[PDB]
Amino acid sequence: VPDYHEDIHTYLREMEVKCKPKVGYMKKQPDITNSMRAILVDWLVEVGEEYKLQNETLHLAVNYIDRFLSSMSVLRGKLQLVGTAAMLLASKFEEIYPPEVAEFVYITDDTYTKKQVLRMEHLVLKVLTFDLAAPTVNQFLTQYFLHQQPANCKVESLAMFLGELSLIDADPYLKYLPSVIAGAAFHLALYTVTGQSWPESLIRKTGYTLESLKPCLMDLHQTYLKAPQHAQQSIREKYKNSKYHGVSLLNPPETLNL
Amino acid sequence: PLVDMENFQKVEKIGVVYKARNKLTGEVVALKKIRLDTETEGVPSTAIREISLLKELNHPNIVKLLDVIHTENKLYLVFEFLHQDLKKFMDASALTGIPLPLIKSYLFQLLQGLAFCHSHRVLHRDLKPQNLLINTEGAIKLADFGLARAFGVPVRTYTHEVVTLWYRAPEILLGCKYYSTAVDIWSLGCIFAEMVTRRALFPGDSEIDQLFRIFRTLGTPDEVVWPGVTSMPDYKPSFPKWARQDFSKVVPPLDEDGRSLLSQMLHYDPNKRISAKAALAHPFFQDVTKPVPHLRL
Ligand SMILES: Cn1nc(C(=O)O)c2c1-c1nc(Nc3ccccc3)ncc1CC2
Repeated sequence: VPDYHEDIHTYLREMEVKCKPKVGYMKKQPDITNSMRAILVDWLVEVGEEYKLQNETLHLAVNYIDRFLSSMSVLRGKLQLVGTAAMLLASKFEEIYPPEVAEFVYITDDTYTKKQVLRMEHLVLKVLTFDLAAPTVNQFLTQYFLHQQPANCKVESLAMFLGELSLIDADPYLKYLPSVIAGAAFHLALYTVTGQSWPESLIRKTGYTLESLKPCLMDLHQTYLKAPQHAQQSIREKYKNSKYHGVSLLNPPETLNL
Repeated sequence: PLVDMENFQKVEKIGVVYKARNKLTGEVVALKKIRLDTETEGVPSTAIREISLLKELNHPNIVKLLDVIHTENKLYLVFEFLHQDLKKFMDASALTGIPLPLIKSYLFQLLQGLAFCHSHRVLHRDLKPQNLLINTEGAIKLADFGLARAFGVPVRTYTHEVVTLWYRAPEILLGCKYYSTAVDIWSLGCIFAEMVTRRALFPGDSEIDQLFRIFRTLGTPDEVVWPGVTSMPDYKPSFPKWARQDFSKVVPPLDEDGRSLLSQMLHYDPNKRISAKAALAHPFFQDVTKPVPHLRL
């Protein structure tokens, strides 16, 4: 466990409060809706599996999208253009080897031009004012994972899975901070795999108590329970892979006994 | 955006980077021009990373990004202007040497810039003398973040995006999976020594040559010195077993404290390699001051 570890957590907490999108932006959108967003994000997950992109990439794109939508009206037919540019930008930021523009135009199935996509990359950069280094649920999970005394790979996969699920549903998750969704995802996974609970070390590190996490935890548990019934399924499919130890097939606890 | 560009007078190329003046305020700046139509793949990944990370780092020892101008064909980064880079300065100092007090001042400041980077989860990854900028007041600053990476999530090692060979850390050469903040400390250590001796510490001709030059000076690492070395991808059990050179012979002009700090910056196991944060606490900097360079400008 590194020693800039603590400085960095503190900094990420500082930052996650600034990169924050408007929680109610969606009812101010004339033409798009949570459902449409869910479809878009689930699609991005697919794209990520196709191009073997990192989870951090996916998380960053969703951030960019939610922030762009907090201040720009977008029409149904353009929503995917925004998501594509967002995915491309997140790839450039995070990936070692970002797919080329062409590949991104390919997966929109020639709905859009190389020109449109690059023009939208520009617009998103303007709107987001080049601030692409956003804190993610992914990042905080990574921090939290070091305080995992018995380090357990199923716990990590399941937490990754739960955190990724929260990307899909703007309601309720748009109203929690990444550090908090992370805390819920870590505990819920840890509780499901090993029956252990949100550890003392992390309470000290984060200042979050199981009590403070409860409201989000309740939501995340609900999402976890309903996951097989959800209209968007790409994440569950992804987390059936051996790479994730098939954790999306694990049965969620019936009660959190909080 | 085109109005903003009209406000700049180009003075001269310094790097492409131009020294430039603000016609309205008189401010002197460095413009880094980036042509976009030379690739047709959008804003480059280096630019994305440099801008986003750099504008997050305000520190006296990190080059200040003043502005970004993004037209349709051109992208400009506007930086504060400094007078020269350390590589040129070291060149100019060949006959005389750089005064130990100035070397200390510089290493001290560099560690402060680097410490600030790392505590904001940025790896520089390309620390070498020409990427370090100095002014007439005796300040020195980290610059060129084209290869810089945020490591909120661990950063994977990439074959093509690597620091130039002479300052490349042994973990990287032996083929480690991830970068850590330690690769930056290594490069600094290398630069520290070079300022002291007037020669590059490890001027390798190739990856394997670079590695051996390090082994010849610091000894060939083993499981005791560095648990895991023998397991690393590009480690060969058929490496020659060199012994660790006496350090006072490697950096003769350095006192005990200086030898101490340098050897901790060059420790083989990246887990044990000293941090910028901790290096700053070292008794070596007990008496640090801020000399001004003789810049032959
Ligand atoms: C050259 N260069 N490359 C980059 C970059 O980001 O690649 C940068 C600079 C630079 N050089 C100088 N001053 C200077 C003056 C004379 C000689 C050398 C340097 N001052 C500011 C900058 C900002 C970033």
